[PDB]
Amino acid sequence: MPAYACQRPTPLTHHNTGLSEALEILAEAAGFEGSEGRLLTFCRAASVLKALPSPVTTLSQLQGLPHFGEHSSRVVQELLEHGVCEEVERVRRSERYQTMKLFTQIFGVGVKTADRWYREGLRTLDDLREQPQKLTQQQKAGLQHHQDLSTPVLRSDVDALQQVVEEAVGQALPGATVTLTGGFRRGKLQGHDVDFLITHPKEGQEAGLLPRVMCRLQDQGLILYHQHQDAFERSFCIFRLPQPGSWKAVRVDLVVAPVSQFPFALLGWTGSKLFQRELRRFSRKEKGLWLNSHGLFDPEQKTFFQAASEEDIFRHLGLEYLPPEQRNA
DNA sequence: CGGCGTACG
DNA sequence: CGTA
DNA sequence: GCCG
Ligand SMILES: Nc1ccn([C@H]2C[C@H](O)[C@@H](COP(=O)(O)NP(=O)(O)OP(=O)(O)O)O2)c(=O)n1
Ligand SMILES: [Cl-]
Ligand SMILES: [Mg+2]
Ligand SMILES: [Mg+2]
Ligand code: NA
Repeated sequence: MPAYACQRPTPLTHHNTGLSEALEILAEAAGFEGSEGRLLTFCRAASVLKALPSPVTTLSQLQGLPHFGEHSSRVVQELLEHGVCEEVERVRRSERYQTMKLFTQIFGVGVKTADRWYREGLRTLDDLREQPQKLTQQQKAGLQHHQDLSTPVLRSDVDALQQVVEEAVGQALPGATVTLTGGFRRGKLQGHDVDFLITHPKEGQEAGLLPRVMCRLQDQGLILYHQHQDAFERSFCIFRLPQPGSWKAVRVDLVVAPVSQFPFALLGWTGSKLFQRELRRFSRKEKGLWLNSHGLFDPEQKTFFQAASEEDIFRHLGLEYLPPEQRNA
């Protein structure tokens, strides 16, 4: 078992679901306290179990696995012995965990904001609604739409949504393309949002595209919220999605990249989040190369690596290729 | 012990 | 600060 | 919390 998540296949469904879920509770709780290192270790340990070929049934099967030390091993031991880990259950039922989870789930609210509200004594969404002077426009939209946004987006919703985006993109710039990325490209059947990557085959033609796309979607009445409703290349919006007799709000992310950068953007936006952090960590720490969603930089030669495909990027990093379905770290 | 991803709005 |  |  290699130490970095980008060195091993991780399928969407696996053989240690309950164990990984428990470790991810502790990871999440660590993040709510600002303990990024502990969050990373618990996420990495959970991800190791996702990559195993069979269920862990005995503690000895953790020997030699990376990211399993005294703490994560004890969590697994208690789940194996008793079906429950007391530390995990104590986190689950704690007022702090429950409220931080509720607040950080709101679009426009991060850990720092949720923590400040928590320290001020706030506990429920209705607490926030009662004092709306203290909310940003983004947070007001996130709170108004929170119920719909807490409902999973279904893969069966995505194709109709992509067709609507494609129509607007084609008017904004004929020949521009829309690619489904994010969790759905990794095979997920549900998501918290839909992520779309937009480019154009002629380098430079994508300059200035996203404002034109957003204006056209807004003109069609489809945008319930966006930040520009001034150059930009990423948009985090709330979209009107049809439903029988009605509609529901859904989160949609749009990102534009020049075609020279498209493999890097596709890799980055396909995730998972942990896979990408691990890939960038591997690149820098093991290969001395700096990776982001725009490119891959050699800081000694002061040169960027041209990539025509995701396959190119894995090759330039000395990693076996993983299709998106195996990036579910 | 230091390090823990790296961007854009 | 928020967001991917 | 764990790795190197
Ligand atoms: N902090 C982050 C957030 C996202 N990302 C990348 C990898 C993610 O898969 C991709 C899309 O982000 P996302 O929409 O928040 N999550 P994802 O689509 O994987 O699953 P959902 O939660 O949307 O169902 O952006 C990242 O690299 N760092
Ligand atoms: Cl980036
Ligand atoms: Mg997504
Ligand atoms: Mg997204
Ligand atoms: Na949030």
